[PDB]
Amino acid sequence: MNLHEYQAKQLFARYGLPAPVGYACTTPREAEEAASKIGAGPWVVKCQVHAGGRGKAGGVKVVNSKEDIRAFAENWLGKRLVTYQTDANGQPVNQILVEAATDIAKELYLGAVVDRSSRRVVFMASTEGGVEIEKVAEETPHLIHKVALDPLTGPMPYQGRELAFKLGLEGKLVQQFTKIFMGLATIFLERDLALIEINPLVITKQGDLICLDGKLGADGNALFRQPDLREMRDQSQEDPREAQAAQWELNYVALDGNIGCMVNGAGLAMGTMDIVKLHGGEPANFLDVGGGATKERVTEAFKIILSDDKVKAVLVNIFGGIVRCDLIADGIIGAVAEVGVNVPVVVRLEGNNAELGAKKLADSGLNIIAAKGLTDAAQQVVAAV
Amino acid sequence: MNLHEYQAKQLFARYGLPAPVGYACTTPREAEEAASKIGAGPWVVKCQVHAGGRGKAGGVKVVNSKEDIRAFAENWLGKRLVTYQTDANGQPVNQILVEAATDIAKELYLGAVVDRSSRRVVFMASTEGGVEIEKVAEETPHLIHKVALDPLTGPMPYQGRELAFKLGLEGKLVQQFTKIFMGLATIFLERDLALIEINPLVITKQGDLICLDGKLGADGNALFRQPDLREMRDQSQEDPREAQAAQWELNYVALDGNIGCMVNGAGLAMGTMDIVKLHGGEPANFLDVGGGATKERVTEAFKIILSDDKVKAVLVNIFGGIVRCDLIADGIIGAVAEVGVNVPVVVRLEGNNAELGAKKLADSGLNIIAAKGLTDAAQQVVAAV
Amino acid sequence: SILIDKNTKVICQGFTGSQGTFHSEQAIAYGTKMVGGVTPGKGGTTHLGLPVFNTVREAVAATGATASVIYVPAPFCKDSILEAIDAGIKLIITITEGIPTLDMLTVKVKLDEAGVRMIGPNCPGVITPGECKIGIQPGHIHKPGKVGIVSRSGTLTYEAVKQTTDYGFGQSTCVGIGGDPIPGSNFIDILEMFEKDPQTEAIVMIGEIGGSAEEEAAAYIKEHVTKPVVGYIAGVTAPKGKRMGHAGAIIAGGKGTADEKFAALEAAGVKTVRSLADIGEALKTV
Amino acid sequence: SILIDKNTKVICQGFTGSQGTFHSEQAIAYGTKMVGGVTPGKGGTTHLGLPVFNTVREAVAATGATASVIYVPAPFCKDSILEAIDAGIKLIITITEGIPTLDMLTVKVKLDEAGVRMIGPNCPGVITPGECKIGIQPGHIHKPGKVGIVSRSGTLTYEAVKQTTDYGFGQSTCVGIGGDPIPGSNFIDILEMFEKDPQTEAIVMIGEIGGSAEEEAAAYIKEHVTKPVVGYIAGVTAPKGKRMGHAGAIIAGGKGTADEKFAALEAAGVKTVRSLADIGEALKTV
Ligand SMILES: CC(C)(COP(=O)(O)OP(=O)(O)OC[C@H]1O[C@@H](n2cnc3c(N)ncnc32)[C@H](O)[C@@H]1OP(=O)(O)O)[C@@H](O)C(=O)NCCC(=O)NCCS
Ligand SMILES: CC(C)(COP(=O)(O)OP(=O)(O)OC[C@H]1O[C@@H](n2cnc3c(N)ncnc32)[C@H](O)[C@@H]1OP(=O)(O)O)[C@@H](O)C(=O)NCCC(=O)NCCS
Repeated sequence: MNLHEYQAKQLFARYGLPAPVGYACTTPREAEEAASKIGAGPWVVKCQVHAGGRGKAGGVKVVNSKEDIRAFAENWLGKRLVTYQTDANGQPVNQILVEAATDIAKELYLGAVVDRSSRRVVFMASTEGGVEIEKVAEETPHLIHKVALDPLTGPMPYQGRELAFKLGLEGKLVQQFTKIFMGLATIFLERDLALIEINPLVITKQGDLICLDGKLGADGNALFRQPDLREMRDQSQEDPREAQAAQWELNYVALDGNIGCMVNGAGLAMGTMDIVKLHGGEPANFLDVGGGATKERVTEAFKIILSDDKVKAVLVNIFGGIVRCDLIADGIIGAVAEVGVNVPVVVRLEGNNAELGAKKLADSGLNIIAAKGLTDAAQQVVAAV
Repeated sequence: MNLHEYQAKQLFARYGLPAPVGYACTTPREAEEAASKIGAGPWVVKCQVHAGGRGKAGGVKVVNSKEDIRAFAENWLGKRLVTYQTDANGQPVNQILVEAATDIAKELYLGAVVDRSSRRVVFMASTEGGVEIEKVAEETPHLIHKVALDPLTGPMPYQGRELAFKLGLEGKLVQQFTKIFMGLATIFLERDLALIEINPLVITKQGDLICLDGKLGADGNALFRQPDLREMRDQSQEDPREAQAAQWELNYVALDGNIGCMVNGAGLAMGTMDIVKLHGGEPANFLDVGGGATKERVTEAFKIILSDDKVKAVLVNIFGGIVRCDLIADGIIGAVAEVGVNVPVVVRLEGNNAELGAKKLADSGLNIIAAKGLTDAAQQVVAAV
Repeated sequence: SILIDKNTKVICQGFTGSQGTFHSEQAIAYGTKMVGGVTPGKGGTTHLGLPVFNTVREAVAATGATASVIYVPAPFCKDSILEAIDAGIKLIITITEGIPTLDMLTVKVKLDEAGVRMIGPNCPGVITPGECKIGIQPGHIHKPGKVGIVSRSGTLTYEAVKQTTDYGFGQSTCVGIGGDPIPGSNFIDILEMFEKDPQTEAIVMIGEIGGSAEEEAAAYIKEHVTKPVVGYIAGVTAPKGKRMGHAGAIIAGGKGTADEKFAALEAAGVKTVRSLADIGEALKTV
Repeated sequence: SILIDKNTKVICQGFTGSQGTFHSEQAIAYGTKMVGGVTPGKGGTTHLGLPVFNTVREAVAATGATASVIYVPAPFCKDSILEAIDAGIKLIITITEGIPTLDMLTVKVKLDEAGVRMIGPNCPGVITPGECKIGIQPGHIHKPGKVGIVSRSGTLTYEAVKQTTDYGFGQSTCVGIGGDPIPGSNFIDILEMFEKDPQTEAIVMIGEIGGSAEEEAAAYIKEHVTKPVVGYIAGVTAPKGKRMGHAGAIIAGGKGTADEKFAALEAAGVKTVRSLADIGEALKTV
């Protein structure tokens, strides 16, 4: 789960880390009134969307007058912003962060993630601030320094200093950096974070470290013990259908193709999408049926897949699971007649009563094609289009 | 701004007030797994919508098995619940609260609100728990006891004790109640609440006071200093158009009529709706134009009013304001043009250049009727339908 | 003529901000005696030709103004209202919209205890046609006269202003008491200032849904208001339990409906008008 | 045959709950040696005919089981995993889905330090056709044989199981390592158990996007696996930076794509298959 910049900044403030003075606004009036609450200009105005590359898209600006602030707000609130990290629709801007401008001396990079490989929370620092860190890591991997939190001891100051020195900081900047490393490391462990990114971590002309931007990711699996974070979720940033699916114990992710897929199992779902690709098809979505393929759940899945008009055919592929195939075939039919499915549905059943069910489908009369095995079913749907 | 029951219960917990053990769930699996976390049955399952009368609508039940819990969750998540306090659409259920059942001995009523008349925060207690408090107050007003917080001293224990005795509590129940009074009074002043309602405040068979239900309202004007509450807002419970309007500094409230109104001024807006009613019309919405009647703002207002299909005509009524009447007429045309308004728009301008503007409207060659004064404009729209 | 007049010297708190600047030029040009303004940190400078002070007290000394107009954002309004009460301003006019209900609840108690007068908050202001203008209302629609008006709505006032200017009557002083749940002055406070005003021959009392200020004034009018009173209540078509723009405009627990207010104004023998179109017309009957 | 067999005595933690009960009957019917189960507060009772204990230690004493299967909800899984480690269970199989990544990170460290083995979490389990079944997988599609399988996906395993049963090969032991970001046993730990297993003539290694467990195993395979290995990677058509059902199934920072994994499996000379339909087919070539 992602957080907005303004939400991360609030969190930093709670742990005493430094961020610029700012206010999150929902109306142009709030936006323009933030001016004088902050002080003398100029000010930074930033659209608040989960994606990055907001700068490039023109969603971040430095302005000089209260009027310019109002103008920005008017221009964006309620609109969708498309950056190179958002799909083609972009994400809805419902808040503008208005903060004080910062006198930038130098731009650094500080970040942490769980390293799957070493099974540790790893922190990374670099002097290449203001650049997408994956570029740096590919081109100049030697400019990224790392430390790993020891689960036995927790973050230690020596690790903070280590990074501080490798970046070539000295004096009070070494203390400041250490304290920030310690803060972030703690927030990470305490709030069950999955990812932290301060890009850029700035050294101000006046000689202090300050977190200009902030990007947090929380581990969804831990929300049951992160009540505050739970409340901070902003569904407006996600494809609504994803949440809708989740209520029904389905894992949905839309793609661009014309062949819908309904499979039970994350692996089998990804496999099915691939074999349809192999045979010239274009998968239109990933949908994993978590719950038992009951009538109600299967109906729901159909509603969701078909919410997209690019869909020309649907491939159902159900291996085993805790529901007898004949019952599944039953549900698939009700689903089709009740939802009013127009496109042709290819089905591949496997397990208890697989053949009895495939007959039920075939005798139904509807445009349901019972496939004889994976590859056939693949060819069938690809063919149906 | 309203809060969900589960949210108020969390807040009570923070201030040490007693509420039953429970869990807010977003999937039937979470719901069913809450069972064993809570303990032995039976359990209460409650849909979480801002409105009341959830019981009646069958949104609250006591169940005996994990399966029953799952069943309830599956039946409601994602659906809208209609109670006698929701409009005809009802509110979307996105969470089920699953808490332990309570052995009820007696049901009381505790609540607080800002009494406009006496200019104080007033607390009310009654032995008539489990009943809509406005009934009790009309039929048997002498059954409701009140106390008022002294702004000079803050809530004092003697006030908590008085109510406790007037309700006829004695022993440890007097203490418990005093403490609850003190907590709620505090939360009220600290979180800038507008309203508090514990209905029912229960006395358990085991002899303790416990808050079975909770209903809080926060003063929206104070959210700038209630960061946690700001995060707790659930836009899903409101008419989306209301929020959409607010981004544009417009106050919108949908009604059922076929004559849309766009006025500048809350009072003039309510007046306009009334005079249209007087002359046989049926107001379809209240919309107060907060910002300057600028082209962009006027366009937006049109989009919102017309989002409703019952609308057959639109009455614009703009008196003074900080925009020259001829510029307003310009914007109204550009709005009708960009939006593509099918229904007839009656306009009443008044102030600088009112004469000039009305001409611009009439010469435009669009379905715009410039009215000569309030009553005429009223008759005109009523007529146009 | 009540509250203000050609002689009232005024300072503006929040004087160097957007609204403050703008609406001050308008008051200057109308001839209101703006003697200066306050904006912490800008003391010792001039703005719109007047002197700017760091504190309300420094201003009161250097000018001897007695009324203050506030154009300060909600978050700091309580501080500024209380500072003015402290530096001895006897009349406070607060335009600001959005002040937390609980702040006003405290501020009200202070106001009454310290004998200070406040019109607002969340209101258009106050004007005495020809002599003084403190607020956002457009000056050119009023004309020196004999009708006094108190209103919870600002725009509704402009309708009534206009009607009484056209029917030739004119206005003594126009008072916008504001749209908040707990204002600093309600109906009865302003009603009674008119009853004792020679220049005011009749009164136009405009209210709306929510609260019981109308009802309470009704009862008061019957027993202590002698001059003729014509009232209008907005919000008959309003749904229950929904804020209608104004923070104070909401029917709560079924109380404060447009109709009960009409009913009770009539009982006190007030000329109620069902269409704000005929406000002028009803005044012709007095 | 690795990990378990006809002789492995098993206890179930979360034994009296929904999934625990159900999948235990399935194991009991398959002939697995369930000797009992643990559910705090239900010690001293019987369920499915076996004894139920209050703590994992009491169970280990009274039965001498050495492996534990966990059907305990996420929130309490880390506590129960550590309870088992601490009562001396040498083999832990965790079905549970949704355990916080940070809990696993700590649990992993303790597993390795204490010499305990854990398959999971968020996995189907482990089965040795004919002798033992611990998990949710359907027992009737496997058949005693010579192919060993390790997979991050459970359902994908069933495709491969089926194919190898039909081409008549059968399976030695099927291992589902789970779909989480940090599992208790990865590819190389299970690969190596097969290399040393007489009953296993060839290996089917199934992976998906995210992480680098495939690649790392590839490198290991090249240098230490001698038996023939056929691998399949799911997720070629997957979008970047999106969890695909499995918590561990996500392409992050452009790393862990289906293709790099294939590429690296081929370098180590592994029989990759682009269609999971031809897994059986490729085994015919060995
Ligand atoms: C109060 C209101 C007008 C202020 O808006 P604004 O002028 O755009 O706000 P600005 O930031 O431009 O100006 C506010 C000024 O108050 C100053 N200020 C802040 N605290 C102060 C204090 N305690 N004392 C004095 N001045 C203070 C600020 O410094 C600022 O001046 P600066 O900009 O020179 O620093 C606006 O918030 C409001 O309530 N608008 C609604 C008014 C309305 O529509 N009313 C109903 C009529 S019916
Ligand atoms: C673990 C999971 C299976 C539990 O679901 P469940 O069986 O419905 O859960 P229930 O509440 O019914 O039962 C859990 C039991 O654990 C018990 N329990 C809790 N903590 C425990 C602990 N530390 N030790 C022992 N037992 C414990 C509970 O008391 C309960 O039993 P009870 O009902 O007798 O009290 C479920 O959370 C889950 O993780 N599902 C996803 C499974 C999956 O798909 N895996 C991947 C396969 S590819």
